[PDB]
Amino acid sequence: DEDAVPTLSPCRFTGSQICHREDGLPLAHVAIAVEGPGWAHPDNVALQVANAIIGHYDCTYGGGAHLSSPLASIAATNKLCQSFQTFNICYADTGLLGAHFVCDHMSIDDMM
Amino acid sequence: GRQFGHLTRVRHVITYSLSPFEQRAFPHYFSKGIPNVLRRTRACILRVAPPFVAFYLVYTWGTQEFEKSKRKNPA
Repeated sequence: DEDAVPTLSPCRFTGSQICHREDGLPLAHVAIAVEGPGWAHPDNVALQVANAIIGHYDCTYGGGAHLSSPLASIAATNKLCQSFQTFNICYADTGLLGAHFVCDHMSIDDMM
Repeated sequence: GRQFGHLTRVRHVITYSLSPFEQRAFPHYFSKGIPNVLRRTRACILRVAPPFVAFYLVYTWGTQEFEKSKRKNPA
């Protein structure tokens, strides 16, 4: 031990965008998230409850139109995506909270 | 017509952006700003300016001859 043992500095969340346009690939991937709180924070439970309500979808789930989650449901019926998933990633005192999805070039807007 | 997603084909071009609530709307405004307006003016004077002065001159000359003509000494 002794000297040479540093701690972890916080990491500023910025909130911006990076787009890697490539029309050669057949399906768009998008990942959007707000800054979440870190591991310690008690409010991760409520965030996960909220995320569970939105849930996840994929084009091989049985039950389409009848799924509880409105996003899931509207995604399956109007075929606005191939898959999507909400996430709540945690780090020391920060995190990425939001969702990720995959879809045809003409569905990125409706999906969002 | 035209839409978004049917415009054209683009490949391998990344675009970084930053949210408007995280940057200044007027960064080096006077600093970087003014030199730019001077540079734009330089680039364009020789094409904008001359035609106009040609009129500017035609205008003042045109008026002098007119005014000076409605006068006369002998005959």
